[PDB]
Amino acid sequence: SSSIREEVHRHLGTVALMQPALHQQTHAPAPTEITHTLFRAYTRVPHDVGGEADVPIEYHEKEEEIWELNTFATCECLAWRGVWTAEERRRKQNCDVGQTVYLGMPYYGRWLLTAARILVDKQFVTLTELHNKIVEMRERVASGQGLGEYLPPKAK
Amino acid sequence: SSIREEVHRHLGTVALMQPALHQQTHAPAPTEITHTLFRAYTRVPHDVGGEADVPIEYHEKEEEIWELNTFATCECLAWRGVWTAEERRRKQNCDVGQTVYLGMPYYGRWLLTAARILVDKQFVTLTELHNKIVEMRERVASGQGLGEYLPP
Amino acid sequence: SSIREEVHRHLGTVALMQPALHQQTHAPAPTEITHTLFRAYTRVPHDVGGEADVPIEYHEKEEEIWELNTFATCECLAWRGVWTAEERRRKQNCDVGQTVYLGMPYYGRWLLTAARILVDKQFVTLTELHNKIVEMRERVASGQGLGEYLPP
Amino acid sequence: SIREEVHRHLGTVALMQPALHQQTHAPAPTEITHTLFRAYTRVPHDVGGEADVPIEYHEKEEEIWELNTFATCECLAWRGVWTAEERRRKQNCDVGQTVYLGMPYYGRWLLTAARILVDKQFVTLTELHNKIVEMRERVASGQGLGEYLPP
Amino acid sequence: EVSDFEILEMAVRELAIEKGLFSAEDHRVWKDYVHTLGPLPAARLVAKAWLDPEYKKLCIEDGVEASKAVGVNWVTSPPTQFGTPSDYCNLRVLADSPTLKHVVVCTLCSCYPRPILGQSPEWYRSPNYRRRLVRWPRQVLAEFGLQLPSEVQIRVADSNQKTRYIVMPVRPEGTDGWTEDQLAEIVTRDCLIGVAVPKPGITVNAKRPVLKANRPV
Amino acid sequence: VSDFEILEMAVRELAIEKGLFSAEDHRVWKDYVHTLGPLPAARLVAKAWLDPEYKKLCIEDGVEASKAVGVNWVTSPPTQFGTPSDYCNLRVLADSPTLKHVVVCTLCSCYPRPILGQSPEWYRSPNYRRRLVRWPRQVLAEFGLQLPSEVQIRVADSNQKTRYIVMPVRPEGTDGWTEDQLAEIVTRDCLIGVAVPKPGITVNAKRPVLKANRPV
Amino acid sequence: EVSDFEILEMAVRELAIEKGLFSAEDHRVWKDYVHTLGPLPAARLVAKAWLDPEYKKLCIEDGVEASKAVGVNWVTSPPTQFGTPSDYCNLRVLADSPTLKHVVVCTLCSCYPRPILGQSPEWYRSPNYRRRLVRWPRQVLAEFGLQLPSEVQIRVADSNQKTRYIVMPVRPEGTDGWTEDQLAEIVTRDCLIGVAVPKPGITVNAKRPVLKANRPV
Amino acid sequence: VSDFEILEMAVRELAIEKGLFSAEDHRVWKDYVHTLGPLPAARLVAKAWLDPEYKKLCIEDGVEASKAVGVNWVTSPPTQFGTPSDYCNLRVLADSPTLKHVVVCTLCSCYPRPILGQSPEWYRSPNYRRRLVRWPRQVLAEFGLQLPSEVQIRVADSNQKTRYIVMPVRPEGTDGWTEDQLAEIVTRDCLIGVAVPKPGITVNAKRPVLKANRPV
Amino acid sequence: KPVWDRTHHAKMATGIGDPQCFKGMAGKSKFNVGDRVRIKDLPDLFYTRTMTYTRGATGTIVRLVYESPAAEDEAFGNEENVEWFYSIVFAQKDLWPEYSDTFANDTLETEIPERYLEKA
Amino acid sequence: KPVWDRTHHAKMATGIGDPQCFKGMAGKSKFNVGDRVRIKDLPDLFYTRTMTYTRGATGTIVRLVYESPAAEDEAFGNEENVEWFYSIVFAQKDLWPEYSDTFANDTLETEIPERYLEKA
Amino acid sequence: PVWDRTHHAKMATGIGDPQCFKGMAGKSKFNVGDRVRIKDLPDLFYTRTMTYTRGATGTIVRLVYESPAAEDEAFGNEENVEWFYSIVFAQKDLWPEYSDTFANDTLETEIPERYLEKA
Amino acid sequence: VWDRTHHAKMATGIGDPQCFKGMAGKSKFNVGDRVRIKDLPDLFYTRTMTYTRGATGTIVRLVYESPAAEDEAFGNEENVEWFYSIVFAQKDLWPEYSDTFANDTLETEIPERYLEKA
Ligand SMILES: [Co+3]
Ligand SMILES: [Co+3]
Ligand SMILES: [Co+3]
Ligand SMILES: [Co+3]
Repeated sequence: SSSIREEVHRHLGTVALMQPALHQQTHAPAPTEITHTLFRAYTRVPHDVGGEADVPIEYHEKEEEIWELNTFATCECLAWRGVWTAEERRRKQNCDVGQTVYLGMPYYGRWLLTAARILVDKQFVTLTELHNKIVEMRERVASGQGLGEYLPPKAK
Repeated sequence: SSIREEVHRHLGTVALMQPALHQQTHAPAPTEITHTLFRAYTRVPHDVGGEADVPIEYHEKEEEIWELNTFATCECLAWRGVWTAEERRRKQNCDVGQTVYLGMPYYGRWLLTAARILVDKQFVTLTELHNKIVEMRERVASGQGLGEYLPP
Repeated sequence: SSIREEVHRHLGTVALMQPALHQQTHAPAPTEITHTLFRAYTRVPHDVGGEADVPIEYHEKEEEIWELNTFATCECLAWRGVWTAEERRRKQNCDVGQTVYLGMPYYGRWLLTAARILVDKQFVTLTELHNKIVEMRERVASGQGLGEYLPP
Repeated sequence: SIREEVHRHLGTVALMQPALHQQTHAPAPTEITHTLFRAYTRVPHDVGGEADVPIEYHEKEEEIWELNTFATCECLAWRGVWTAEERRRKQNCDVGQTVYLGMPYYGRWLLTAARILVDKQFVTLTELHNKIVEMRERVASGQGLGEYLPP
Repeated sequence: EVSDFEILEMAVRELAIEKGLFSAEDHRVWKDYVHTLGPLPAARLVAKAWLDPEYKKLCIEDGVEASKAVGVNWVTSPPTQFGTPSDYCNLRVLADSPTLKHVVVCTLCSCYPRPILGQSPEWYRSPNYRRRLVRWPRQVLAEFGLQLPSEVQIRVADSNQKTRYIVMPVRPEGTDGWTEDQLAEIVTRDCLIGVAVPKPGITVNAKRPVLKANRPV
Repeated sequence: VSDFEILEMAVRELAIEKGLFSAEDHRVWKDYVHTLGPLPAARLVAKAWLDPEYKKLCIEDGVEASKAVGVNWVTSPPTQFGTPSDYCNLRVLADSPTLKHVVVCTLCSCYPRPILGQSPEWYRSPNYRRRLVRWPRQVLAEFGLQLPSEVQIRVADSNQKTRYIVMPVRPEGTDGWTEDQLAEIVTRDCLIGVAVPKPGITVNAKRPVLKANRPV
Repeated sequence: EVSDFEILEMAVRELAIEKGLFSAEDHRVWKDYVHTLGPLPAARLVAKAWLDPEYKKLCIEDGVEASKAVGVNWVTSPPTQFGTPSDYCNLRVLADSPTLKHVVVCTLCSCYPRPILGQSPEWYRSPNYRRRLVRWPRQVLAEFGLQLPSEVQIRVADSNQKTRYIVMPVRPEGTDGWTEDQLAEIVTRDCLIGVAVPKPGITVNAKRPVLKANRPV
Repeated sequence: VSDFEILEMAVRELAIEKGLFSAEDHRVWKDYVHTLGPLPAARLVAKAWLDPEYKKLCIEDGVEASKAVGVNWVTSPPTQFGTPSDYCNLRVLADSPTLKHVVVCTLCSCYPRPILGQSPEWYRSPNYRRRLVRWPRQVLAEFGLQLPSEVQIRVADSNQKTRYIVMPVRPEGTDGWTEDQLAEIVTRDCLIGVAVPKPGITVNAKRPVLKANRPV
Repeated sequence: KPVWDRTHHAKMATGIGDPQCFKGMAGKSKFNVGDRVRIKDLPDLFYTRTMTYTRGATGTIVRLVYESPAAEDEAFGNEENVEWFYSIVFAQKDLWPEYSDTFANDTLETEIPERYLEKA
Repeated sequence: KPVWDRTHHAKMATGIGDPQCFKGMAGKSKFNVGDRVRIKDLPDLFYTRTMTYTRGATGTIVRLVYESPAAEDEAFGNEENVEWFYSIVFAQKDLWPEYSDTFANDTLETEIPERYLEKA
Repeated sequence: PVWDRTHHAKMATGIGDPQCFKGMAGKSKFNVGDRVRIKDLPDLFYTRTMTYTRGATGTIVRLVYESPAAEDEAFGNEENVEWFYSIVFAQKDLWPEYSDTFANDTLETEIPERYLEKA
Repeated sequence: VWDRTHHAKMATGIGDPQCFKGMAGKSKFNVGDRVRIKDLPDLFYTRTMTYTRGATGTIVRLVYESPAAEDEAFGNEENVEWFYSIVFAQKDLWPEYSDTFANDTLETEIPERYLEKA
């Protein structure tokens, strides 16, 4: 039944987690442990995935988050006003973030992280100002003052 | 050619670096086993139909002398009533467990299971099997040879 | 401290992200199995002494009613001659294979093995065990209760 | 040697340690909890307190290229291309989790030395790439490679 | 229920505005611009090409010039007056034929012809689509429900530089006498990407799972 | 010498020593295996194409039809009760303009050995066993085979005692061909279903061959 | 809701009883026996050994015979009358000294001297303890808060066959004139395993986290 | 040659070509590095043991005290403003019958190079950096060092601009020893804190040595 | 020690074949060609030859292939009970949620013993 | 102290567009439509937009798309050099060893700056 | 964009680092002996205040020197200078599992004034 | 098919391993003997830990007689052998063991079949 089929598909997905493997953790190995093959693999640009083997997945659409739309607009405006060109953004966003964050975090999460990154890297804001601004936003929410269009001020 | 070869090795190597949330399991308490996990762990290893997998360039493989001898041994044991093919499949494709099932080679499991049935049904003691392996190793190491595998 | 709690939760989560060269195994060919891998794959799962591991804050655990019942069942099966403790250990701590050995709970293996011996020595058919499992589920589903686990 | 095989075995079985391996392929924002958010945005060099196993600590001879990399990094700071703190941030954090633990200690120092030259525009990435190509051919042709390889 | 992303978004935006990098008005202007984007201009271009041989030739040879006919000037339509920073100004139209079928992807990221087509689909941005299409296009297209004769040349276009593409599918059977509006109607977003072909009666992308956002626009 | 070769010798010697089976039984079985191959299956398909009545028999009673090509599922094997692993219930799947069959054994590697020979290395792969039943069109395409979307592609999963061989539709360009000419284009791959017969092609498509350390 | 373990436990027990493998009475008899098990007998044995040199010699040479003095007969006390199936009948007592300190483990599983000590600690059964103790005893013991002079021989005993052990720690200072009961009182389960030493005033194992069971006994 | 040696050559040539630093600077720095080692630090400890007043100076002002052993943290390095990575704030941690220090840099490999030389390979290992601050008793035990449970073991994590050296307590059996004899038993490991000085032991405990592809 | 009957199978199947040697032992079939059936999700602990991907799905019986002990019993040496085996055809869309409508005629045929079948 | 020119791009591209604003700055093209070229395996350290899967492969130039600084330079704020960009068509069989002869006409088209090209 | 490569050398030559920042932080907010808690400030991109110290309370044992925070210096921002403090934590306050047997063990590390607040 | 009364009839009132006493005959080794552990195949089952293989130890006690676990675990109790308690110096087992703790040892039991004179 619908309930059985759901358990079946849940099962098929869960067993992938148990796929046996030879898991070799890397803990800053010596130079003599790095082959040319490994050197090229580590110094690759994360965004270059064309041709890599992957499985079939049922493609889905996704609603745009309000913060995603604002993040997109911020990135284009920063380029519009000369803080960077789209190519600078791509390099910082899709490559400089590194392998782990590149696939571990969400698409727009990287756009956002990189927009904050360019403000700091080109010294338009100090890292101190960014950190303080983060604390400010948190306090604004905890105090009940609301956070832009994401959360309205607390009522009665 | 050399460049293309390096390109394909690369495409294969970066797969090893695919990020993941890797949670090791060390005999967790019963309260950590959900029904979903219980069913996953108690699953029958050979039932893989429908699981997602990637495309691979399928290849043929030459048959090893020992693989042919193992096949004959397993069928002869069935021929002579030591077991039916179904008993073999259950022991060979399920009883071996998830790790050996996918970590070891196809005929490797056939051979191990052939040795297994001899012991489980007590036609030979594990001691006889262990001692036979030891004697085979010495035989080879002494330069005496090993059947059709190695001449003396 | 809610901060200290987040810190320790953090120290634990980053472990999931420890980088590694993750090589999945899909029934490799015999030529891909070295003697080192052969020994590692054919090992007895229960032999873990000397293996590197991290420090963990050791804890006690309350006994589950089903665990006490399982223990009593296994000892009673031995008492009445269905098996000896050594046959149990071999089936329970070794035959279950590497994945189940560390993925499932301690007593979960005791229980699975008790069910195993009943089938392996043909005291019950696998059919009877599967049907008994069904009967047990239906019993709970109809509010008929389940021993001292669930009152009707 | 049996003891040698024994220790090799103890190290090999670690590779087979069972686990629930969840590959991450650009999850949607709704899949990122605060805990994961903090874990992903952490600075890689902050490892104090993380659980690890005992290992037989060993010494390591210094490679000529490592000695040269160290001197290059200190000279760049000496001459104001960067301060040691800028190096650490770029070298021990900006490189990201994977490279941070997958590559060698001095490997990260060297990559970062090349990185500062490009980020501060003292050389174009093109100049860096071209220099590497010329170097590769230099060694390949038998011309030699500095003090590492004679002609 | 504010996430770390929304908190960081507010921080970045407020800091950028405070430092005079861009204004609050600029941000609203860009959002209003995005709201005007959609797949209609591109579908319209295909219908026009189907009805005008000379325009079709123009599309194939100079997509930028041809796009003007549907009201989308890649240089002046965007707020910047020099094209959007990320989509650039070099659209190319790929014309399918009885012996050629195109499908587009950006293996390096998500490069898409936003000005004339709108925002890219979630799956188009996926590492999965970006890894597979260039190597197993027939397999991926089949999963989308599209199959072409083995003799037909399937061409995968990987927009890795400044060029952006839209696919001009072959005009389907059963559209005799159809008007421009009727024709444009069956040229869906998916058709313009190449994972589907236009079919009379089908005026919407194939239904597929929709992942909900925490705080949708 | 590898660990597998040492263990194979240990198991065989122990089995013979304990009298489980004889050295003669082992040689006899290896000899039987050596006579197996795709030829009989190929000839069954050819005869079916050349005799509608035989084809009917192939579709309804694979076991009886197999005798016509010299393969008695019960008595050809040394056991006289069929091979232990292949059993005695061969079913022939007839392709048609609207139906195309492809075979697999998701649980293992079940193959019609008596009439077809030993299974391909890829057929036994976990990969082929996971994907075919779910993405048959994609897998077949990788093999270079594509069929009309309206055509029914049927995947046969031989999970019990039945074994299958595929009878492909006869290809155009074979008018007047004899039985030998037709049997010659029906390859092992055509009988599995990952390929269709074509005039001029008399061998499976070339694929990489993994060499054995000590080949038969 | 009941777990899959509880469902299966019921299935196995009912099937075993139905087939006459063991009776419902047998099952209750065993649970009752287990319920009576505890560390007191082992603690008493150590107290007796501290007070009687001859008995100590007996403990060191023949733990089985010595166990009888505290009412625990490894052969006849269990319901089987041939020793418990899993614990067997070969108890050995390890006597610490000023130059020797023992700690026990079963790297292969959880072998524990149940008849005289009771049920094994959850941590004693962990792969972690079983992996580390034999190789890094000083480190593991330090974690439990126990440290010994470097010159002292720390001996790890791995119960891998039929022998089971209990540790007889050295009598702590500050117990002059103490009665057998007073002495037995400071010999906790942990002292008998070897991860702790007895101390005047300490009559319970060190407090450590307690993982709760879904449906406890 | 390795990819590392190729890249090292590329970076250095580029830096010199762009005039970021001169070839002379590079040689000068390598020469400076070549003069570094644990001797000055060992001598500082010996002098402190033999002079209570100097010991007080060490404990209160490591930089000033360092000058007595020929190491001026500001002027000894070629920069004349201290090395860029080690800075100019050395602190000496004095052990006592109730206090024993052990040093680490959890964030990296921060080490008092000017007075102690280059850091050990294990000192920069993620493993040492992860474990020492949390399980010092265990890590030190692995090094063969054990202290009374009552003694305060203090781990110093050099995460900012301060660098530390450990001044261990003077061991028994050194009565009347000269400055040279005492300095001799104060090894690098002693100055880091993973070992304590012992009469007759003038070298770090032997441990495995991973060889370089192209050493020295 | 237990004595294993190593001649039973050969004495029962020689000159007859497997599963021909079980013919008639199942009695009357509970279902017939054409019947629509759903696959019961019976416990699969230790062993089963009825793939997880078929559980809860509905298909059509297209043939009664033969009689034989279920694999669940035969794999453990228990052959006293014999049942009917059925070849069942499933529509791919009913197995895989993502299957394309373009390939609406694709199917999958497999064999399942009577114990797993219930009228749909 | 560093000052970034935030008006340069706009002053240069407004009313013109990108890459139109670079027209003519590359000079004479080194290659032309129809030329067979092979993709050089230049170092990809830090950044590159020439996919690894194209390295060492041979394709045909089908169009000179525009002139522009290479992404390798633009991504780091270096726009002083401009070169020709080419649209290149590769036969799928030349990229993927496993590609089927059945689909022998399948191709892949992508753009690559002049620096990565050499005559086949 | 021009980078000033002589600033650091002109400032620290003959003086040293952090000695060259001496006096630039003004009056210290804390003093030796004060008990302080470590604030869990956002660590995005960079920080030299270990996660393991966050939210813990320790004792100031020395005002070591004045210098720009690493958070600023690591990005070329040296305009602001603050006091750095050497703080001692009881191991038991950091690690929950620490054994009472070693109740006197401590950990000493340096933290810039910005992360501190009166305990 | 399975004899479920044998074990009880054999050990009741005697105990295990007491019920096997005397069945091993003369011991091949004695207290004080230095023995090395054979690296016998451990396929399917073994209770002689891998960490002891190839190491040399000293026999300090003949603990009892019993069939090997390797046989017992498979229902084969026909053969009985001597079991020995062996002491190993920790440094002979773990290469990294510190010289500071040079007196530390490990004691475990091993059936005669795994022993050979060192
Ligand atoms: Co893109
Ligand atoms: Co099969
Ligand atoms: Co145990
Ligand atoms: Co450091």
